This record gives sequence, C-alpha cells and structure tokens, in this order.
Amino acid sequence: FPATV
Amino acid sequence: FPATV
Amino acid sequence: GAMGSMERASLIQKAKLAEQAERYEDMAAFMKGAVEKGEELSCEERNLLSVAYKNVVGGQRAAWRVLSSIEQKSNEEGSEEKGPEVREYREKVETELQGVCDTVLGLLDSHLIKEAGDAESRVFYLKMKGDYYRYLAEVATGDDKKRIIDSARSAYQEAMDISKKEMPPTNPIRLGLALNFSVFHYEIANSPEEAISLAKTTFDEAMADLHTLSEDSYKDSTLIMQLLRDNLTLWT
Amino acid sequence: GAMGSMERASLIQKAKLAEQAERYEDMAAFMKGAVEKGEELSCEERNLLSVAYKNVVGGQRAAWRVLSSIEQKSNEEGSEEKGPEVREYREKVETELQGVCDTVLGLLDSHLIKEAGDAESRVFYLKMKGDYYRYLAEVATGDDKKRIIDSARSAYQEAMDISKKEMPPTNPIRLGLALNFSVFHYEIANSPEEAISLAKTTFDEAMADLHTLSEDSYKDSTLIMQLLRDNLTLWT
Ligand SMILES: COC[C@H]1CC[C@@H]2/C1=C\[C@]1(C)C(=C(C(C)C)[C@@H]3CCO[C@@H]31)[C@@H](O[C@H]1O[C@@H]3COC(C)(C)O[C@H]3[C@H](O)[C@H]1O)[C@H](O)[C@@H]2C
Ligand SMILES: COC[C@H]1CC[C@@H]2/C1=C\[C@]1(C)C(=C(C(C)C)[C@@H]3CCO[C@@H]31)[C@@H](O[C@H]1O[C@@H]3COC(C)(C)O[C@H]3[C@H](O)[C@H]1O)[C@H](O)[C@@H]2C
Repeated sequence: FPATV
Repeated sequence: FPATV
Repeated sequence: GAMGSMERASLIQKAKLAEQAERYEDMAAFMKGAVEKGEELSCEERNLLSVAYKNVVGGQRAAWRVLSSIEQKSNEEGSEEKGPEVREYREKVETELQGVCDTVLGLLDSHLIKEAGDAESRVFYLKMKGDYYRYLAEVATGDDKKRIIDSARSAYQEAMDISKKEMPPTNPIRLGLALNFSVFHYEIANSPEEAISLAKTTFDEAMADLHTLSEDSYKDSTLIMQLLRDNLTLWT
Repeated sequence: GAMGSMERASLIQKAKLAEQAERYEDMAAFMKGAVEKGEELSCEERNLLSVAYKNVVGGQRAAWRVLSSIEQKSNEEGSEEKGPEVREYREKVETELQGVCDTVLGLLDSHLIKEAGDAESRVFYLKMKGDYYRYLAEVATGDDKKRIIDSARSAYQEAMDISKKEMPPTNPIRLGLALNFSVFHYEIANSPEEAISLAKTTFDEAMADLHTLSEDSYKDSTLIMQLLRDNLTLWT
C-alpha cells in the first residue's frame, strides 16, 4: 500500500 | 521483564 | 457524552497519557470529549485529535483488509463453501469502521470546520474530511459509492485550493494533504496519472522552497517529501 | 450473552478469523461465547481461549505499567503537582484489566475447571487461573492483596502437582506452567531463590527427556526451554 499521513 | 507464556 | 463531566484540560491531559500508553481508542474518546466542549482547538490539540482517530481507523482498516482477502479467496473457483461467517465478521468490522468515520465526520461538521478560519486549521480539518470519506470509499459498494468518492474529492479539493493560496509549498499540512490526495487519485478515483502528477509537482515545488526554512522546519518538510518520493517510486 | 444466538462452531471459526486480523478483543469475546455453550473445549479451542485473553490483558498490563511509572514520577520530590488525572486514568485502565481477569476467572470457575479431568486440560486451566490471579496481584494494594497472591500460588501449585504426576518433563504445558510459576516467585512472592531453583530444575529435567521426542515435539519443548534459560540469565 502507498504512504499516507 | 521476564518471559512468560 | 460520557466525557461531559470532565474538564476540557483534563481530557487533553488524558489524551496525551493515552497516547503514551498506546491506548488510541481512549485517546480518541478523550479528544472527542474535548471537541464537544465547543471551543476551537489549538494546533497541538488538532494533532492529538488526528493521531487518535488515524490509529483507531488504521487498525480497523488493516483488519478489514485481512478479512476481505479471506472472503475473496473463499469465492474463488474450487474453494470449499465455509458458510456466512467470513462475510458476517468482515461486515462487523466494516460497520464498526464506518461508525468511527461517521463520528469523525460528525465532529468536523459540528462544528470544527465552520469555525476554522485560519488556513492551518481549515486545511487540516478539510484534509481529515477527505481522509475519512476516503476510508468510507475503501469499503463502499452500493448506490452511494460515487457520492462518497465525490465527497472525499470535494473536501480534498477545497483543502488544496486554500493550501495553495495561503501556505508555502513546504508547509507540512500542505504536503501531507497533497500526499493523501495523490493516493486518493491512485487508489480510489482510478486516476494514476493525476496521482503521479500531483506527487511530482508537490515534491518539486517543495524542493525549491526548502532554502527559506530553519533546520527544524527543514526536517519536518523533508520527512513528508520522502513519502511523496516513496510513492512515486512505487508507481513508476 | 450477546453471543448466545451464534452457533458454537461459528464462534470458533470467527475466533480464528479475529486472530488472523489481530482483533484480540473480538477473539476473546467469541471464545467466551464458545465457553458459555457449556461443552468442554478441545485442545485447539483451549489454545484459542488462552491466546485471546493473554493478548487482551497483555496490552492492558503494558498500558498500566506506562501509567504507573508516570504516576510514580509525579510523586517524587520536586515534581510539579499535575492534579488527579494520572491517578484517575491509571485507575480506569486498572479497573478494566481487573474486569478482564475476573471474566476469565469466572469462565474457569463456571465451569471449565470442574469438568476438566484429563491432565492436559486440567493443568492448562489451572495455569490460566494462576496467571490471571497473578495479573490481579500485579495491581493489588489493599486488604485483599495477600489473598490474591495466595490464590495465584494455590492454583499454580495444584497445576504443578498434577503436571509432575501425569505429564512428561518436556510437555509444553508443564514447561510453560513452570516458567510462569517461577516468574510468580520472582516478581510477586519475593522469592527469587525459589524462582531460580524452579527454572533450573525444570530446564534440566526437560533436557534429560528430549531424547524420547520426535523432531516436531522437540521443537515445541526446546522453545519454552529457551525462555527458562533466558530468565535464568536475567536472574544470575
Ligand atoms: C490532518 O492531517 C494531519 C497530518 C498532515 C501532515 C502532518 C499530520 C499529522 C501529524 C500530527 C504530524 C506528523 C509529522 C510527524 C509528519 C505525523 C503525520 C501522522 O500524524 C502526525 C504533524 O507534526 C506535528 O505533530 C507530530 C506528532 O507526532 C510527533 C512524532 C510527536 O511529531 C510531531 C511533530 O513534531 C509536529 O510538528 C505534522 O505537522 C502535520 C500536521
Ligand atoms: C495456559 O497456558 C498456555 C501456554 C502453556 C504453554 C503453551 C501455551 C500457549 C500457546 C497456545 C502455545 C504456544 C507455543 C507457541 C509455545 C504459545 C505460548 C503463548 O500462547 C501460545 C501452545 O502451542 C500450541 O498452540 C500454538 C498457537 O500459536 C502458534 C504459533 C500457532 O503455535 C501453536 C503450537 O503449534 C501449538 O502446539 C503450547 O502447546 C502450550 C499450551
């Protein structure tokens, strides 16, 4: 999964 | 802390 | 609410204690109590609110993905019928996740967003609104799915417009908003080109503004910049 | 109970799903539902029950220790008075932990232990009974503290007596029971010499019985044997 903040 | 199972 | 009898300052103190104890459900309940006191939130308080619910929903999302994967495999050819239990339990976790998203969206709508006038608060809350509609979209399948996606898009877009007018390119809220809106494009909206374009343009404009910053601000901005680069490396 | 309308087999299936999803509170609630169906538990089912509640109470214990440490520091000389909040929140977590221990002890008393006749079930349940009284003892401070400690000791001792009569020295339940009773001696009963003696004698008698085992049984026994050695290395 891609990075989120 | 010591090990428990 | 069960927090209605506790002082606002005590709720904030206990939210920090719960964070230290990795008790994120408690953390979130304390911060909801604080929001329901009706006063605006300071910068530090906004960060406690977002961290609390990000961790709660993050765990629910991880669990939902495990269960959804099991469910999908059980619906492949040659899989032995195992009854309704996998679907039921995935539904149970999904409903609890949706309830948390609705709670957060409720707090933002009553009345955090409407009283947020400074860019750093308004963009922060609208990013959260996009995030929690995005989590609802991740599990949505019915008549309402396109409207959920467009609600996420709309919130992210208003946050984007404000952030570009009112914040420098290296502002960490602006950067994190762009990171997440880029992931929305890739994973939710079936728009990988838009996701890549947004991540690259955001990274490059931030690069060019790093020279204005102190060392401490530099550390904060480059942290999220590396996440943009990580995603671009995953996607290209 | 809220699980009274769900089939026993479905509760067991969902406990396994929750384990896969790292949803240990759910896991524990499903297994309590299964216990309350009134039938004895198989070996695999006993293991699901113990894993579920071990993880739930393990998290509560970790959080309690964080909060207790903060509380202690706030009561040192020169510490600024911060009000009742640290004590209140430590008390909140403590009460929730005590509630989980009481729930497990209730299941063992109604009616798991009384129907457990085979050594592998009776020793297993009496080890759990010692474990959950030990967790109650970790937070106990009042008139009842010595009785809680002796309840832990009594349960562990009955489990020890049965395990020595009915199980080989390498049996994993016997080994884990000895590991934990040794920690009870060191950390709860202020008896470090007894803790060291028990850990060493257990390890040595297991060493001498390894030759009787298959490779798979050898793996299981040596795993817990290494925990005995780890503790002996910590203590000497
Ligand atoms: C609504 O969206 C919130 C996002 C947008 C990007 C990011 C956000 C959140 C937090 C609060 C922040 C950061 C930093 C570390 C990138 C994390 C990203 C995940 O959640 C936290 C904000 O950082 C702040 O709070 C952090 C709390 O955790 C510590 C580690 C104490 O580090 C703290 C930082 O020192 C502090 O500047 C960061 O400024 C902004 C607001
Ligand atoms: C009441 O006390 C329960 C303790 C006593 C020692 C240990 C106990 C528990 C579990 C169930 C067992 C083990 C093994 C790995 C040492 C762990 C110790 C912590 O909890 C689990 C039991 O192991 C069983 O279940 C495990 C579940 O986790 C997997 C990894 C699938 O590995 C499984 C093993 O393959 C299986 O033999 C082990 O036999 C005994 C019963």
